[PDB]
Amino acid sequence: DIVVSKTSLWKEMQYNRDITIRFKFASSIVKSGGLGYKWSEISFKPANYQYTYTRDGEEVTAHTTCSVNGMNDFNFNGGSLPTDFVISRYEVIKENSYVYVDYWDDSQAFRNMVYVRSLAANLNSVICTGGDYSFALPVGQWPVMTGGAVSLHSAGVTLSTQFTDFVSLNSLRFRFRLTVEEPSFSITRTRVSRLYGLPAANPNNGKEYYEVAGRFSLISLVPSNDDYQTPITNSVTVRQDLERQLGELREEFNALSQEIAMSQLIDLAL
Amino acid sequence: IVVSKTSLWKEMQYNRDITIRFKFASSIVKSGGLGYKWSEISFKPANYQYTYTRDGEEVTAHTTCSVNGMNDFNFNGGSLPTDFVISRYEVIKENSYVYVDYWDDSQAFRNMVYVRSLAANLNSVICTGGDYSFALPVGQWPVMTGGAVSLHSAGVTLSTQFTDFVSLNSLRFRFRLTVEEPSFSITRTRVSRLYGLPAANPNNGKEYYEVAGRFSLISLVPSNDDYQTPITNSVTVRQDLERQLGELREEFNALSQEIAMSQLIDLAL
Amino acid sequence: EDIVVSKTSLWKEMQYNRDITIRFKFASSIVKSGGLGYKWSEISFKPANYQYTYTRDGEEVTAHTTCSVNGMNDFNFNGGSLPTDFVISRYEVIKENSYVYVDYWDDSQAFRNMVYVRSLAANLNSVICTGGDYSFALPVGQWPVMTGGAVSLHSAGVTLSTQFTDFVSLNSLRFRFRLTVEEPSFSITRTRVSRLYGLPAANPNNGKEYYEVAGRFSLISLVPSNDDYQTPITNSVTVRQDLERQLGELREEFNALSQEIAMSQL
Repeated sequence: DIVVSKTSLWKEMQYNRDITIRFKFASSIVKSGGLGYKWSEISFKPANYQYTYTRDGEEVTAHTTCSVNGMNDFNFNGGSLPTDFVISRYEVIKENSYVYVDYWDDSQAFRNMVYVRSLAANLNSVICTGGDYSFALPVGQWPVMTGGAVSLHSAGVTLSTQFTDFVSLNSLRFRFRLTVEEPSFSITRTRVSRLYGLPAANPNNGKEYYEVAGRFSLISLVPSNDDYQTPITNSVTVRQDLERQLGELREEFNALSQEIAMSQLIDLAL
Repeated sequence: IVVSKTSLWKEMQYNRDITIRFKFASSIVKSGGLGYKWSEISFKPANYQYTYTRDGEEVTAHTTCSVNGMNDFNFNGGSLPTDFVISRYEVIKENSYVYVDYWDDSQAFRNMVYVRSLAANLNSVICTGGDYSFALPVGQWPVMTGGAVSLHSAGVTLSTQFTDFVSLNSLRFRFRLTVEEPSFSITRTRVSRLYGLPAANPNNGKEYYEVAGRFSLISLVPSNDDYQTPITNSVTVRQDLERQLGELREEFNALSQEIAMSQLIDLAL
Repeated sequence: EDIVVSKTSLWKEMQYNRDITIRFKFASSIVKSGGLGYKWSEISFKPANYQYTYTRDGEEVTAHTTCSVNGMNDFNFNGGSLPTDFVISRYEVIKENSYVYVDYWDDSQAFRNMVYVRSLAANLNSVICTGGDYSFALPVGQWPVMTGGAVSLHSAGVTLSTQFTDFVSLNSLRFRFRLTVEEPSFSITRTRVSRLYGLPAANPNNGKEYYEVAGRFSLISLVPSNDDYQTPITNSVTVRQDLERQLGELREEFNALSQEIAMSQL
C-alpha cells in the first residue's frame, strides 16, 4: 500500500491487495399444498459466505454475499390435474443475467472504508455448474432436475454493503457477465430436456463454495489515526409487521389444524 | 456553493429544486373460515424510484412513503360466519402524519453523512382513495370507496431508506394532514360518509402522487468529488422468521395433504 | 464532563465521559405446536428493544437499548409420545456459559455524530434477573407451570455496535456480560423437571418493567467541531420481501383449506 496525503486528523490511502473470493448461492424452494405433485417456486436469494483462508503471516477473514440479477423465469406444466407434476416458476440464469458478489475481509484496507475513489481490479473467470434436485412425489416416480452451467467473467467492481443479522459490511461488489457453458439440463420423468443456463435448483451442487482469485486497488478516505474502529456488528429487529402477520397466521392455522385434532378425535367414539 | 473548502474536505451548501414522486403500500389479510371475515388493512412503507428530467438533464430519485399515527377503524356486521367483517383497517386523519424520504442520484447526496443548516419550501398535494371491492361467497360485493386528505409540509429531517437492494441516507419530509372533502364509504354497508384516507386503495389507480419544492442544506462532504459511499445492500436479516415461516409451511402442507385425501376419498359414493 | 482533545479547522477529536443508567428488557418467541394442543414447539430468546426517559443530574435524558443473548442452552421436556403427553420440544435457558449483550444509546451530545471511537472503556454495576411464572394452560388438566430461574450479570466488556429497529438505527455501546447462576430454582410443576438454576426464556422479565444497571464510561469520538451536523438516525425498512410474500402465500393456501372445512360444516 501507499500514502497519498496527510492532514493531522485524516489521511488518504491507496490500498492494493490480492484476494481469494469464495462465495455460495441460496434458493427458496416452496412446495405447493394439496396432493403434493405441484411445486410453487424456486427463486434465488442473497447468499452469505464467510471463510478463513490462509494467506501470508496472517489468516484472512473474508465475507461475501452472492446475489443475482435479471434472472429468467422458466416453468413446467405437466397437466392441470392433482396428479400432473408442475413447477409453476423456477429461476434460471443466462447471458442476460448478472451475478453480484460483495466482498469484505478483516484487513487493514476495509478498516475504515467509507469513502473510495480510483477503484478498479483485475479478476478471474470461473464456471459454476448445477447438481441434482429430486422432486419427491408421494406415490410414484421422482423427476429430477439436473445439469446447468455458466461461466462468470468480471464486468465491473463497485461499492456495496452486506447486511446480515449479525453484521453490516461496506465492501466491494464484483459485477459479472454470464456465459452459457456446456453441461445442459433436463428434468427426468418429464418431456423437457436440452436447454442452457443455471437453474436455482442446486446451483451449489455439493461444492462448498465457488472460488475466484484476483487483485484490486482503491484510494479510501481513512483517518491518519489508524487506531479507530467503525461499528461493524448488527442487532436487527426489522419488519415487526411480518413477524406479527406470520405469528397471527400460525394462530389461525394451529386453530384449524386443531379444529380437526378435535374432529379427528371426537370420532373415536364407536 | 463552497461555504468552505479545505485540505481533503469541503463544507458545502447544496441548494436544489426537486420533484417528489411517491407511493403508498398496504397489507391486506383476509381471515380464514367461510371467507367473509377480513382480518386487517394496515399501511406499510412504500418504495418508489423515478427518473425525472431536471432543467439541466435527467435525475434518478427514490422515495419511501411511511405513515405514522393512523386511526384504527373497523366494521362488524354480525357475529355469524356469514356476516361481513373488517376486524381492523387503518385510516389517516389530521392527527396522522405522512413521512416521505427522498433521495436522488445527484451531486448533493453523493457523500451525504453530516448535514446542518437544513430547511426547505414545499408544495401541498391531495391524495384521494380509490375503490376496493370485498370479494364474497354470496351477494353483491361491498365496496369501500372514497377517502381524501391534503398534505402540507411540517418539516424536513435526516433519514435512511432500507430496501433489499439499497440503503440511502436521504431527507424525510414530515406532513400535516388536512381532512379533504371526498369522504369515503362502503357500498352496500351501514358506513356512509367518513373523512380521511383508508388504507384500502390509497393510490387509487394513480401511478404516484407528486410534489415539487426546493431545499437548502450544508453537507460535510470531502472534496475530490470522485468519491462515493457504499450504497447498495445485500440483506439476510430475520433468519428466525424465514425459519418460523418455512416450519409452518411444513405443518400446513402436512395437514393439507393429509386432509384433501380424506376428502377426495370421501368422494367415493 | 467532556474534554476536547485535539482540533483542526473542521473536525475535532473529543473524549466523552458520561455516567449512565441502563434500563433494558427481554423478549421471547413462544410457538405452541398444533393438534390437541398438548405439545409446545419452542421458547427462544430474541432481541428486545427498550427506550426510556430518565433524569440525569441536571436534565431529561432519552436512551434506547437492545438486550440480546448469546450461547444459550437448549433444554427440553418429553413427558410422553402421545397426543396427550405434555411436551416442550425445546426451550432456551441461560447459564454461566451464556452471555448477555445490551446495546445502549442516548440522545445526548456524546452519541451525536458517533461514528469513529477509540480509547473506550467503562466501569459497570452488577444486577440479578429472575424469572417469573409461565403457565402451560392445557385443553384439560392442571396447567403445569414453569417458575423460578435467576442469574446475575457482571460486566465483561464494552464495544461498538448498531441497534436496528423498524424505526431507527443507532450506533451505540454494547455491554458484554458474564453470567452467574443465582439462587432462584426454576421448576415445572406436574413434572419430572425441578431443581435447576438458570434463566429460561419463559417469563424472563417476570412482571418487572425493566432491569436496570448504572455505570459510567470513557471514549474518544471523531466528530466535527460545528456541532449542528446530524447523522441520519431514523429508519424506514422494507427488507425481506421474500418472507412477506412467502407468508402471504401461505396465508392463502390456509384460508382456502380452512374454508373447505367450514363448508364441510354446511
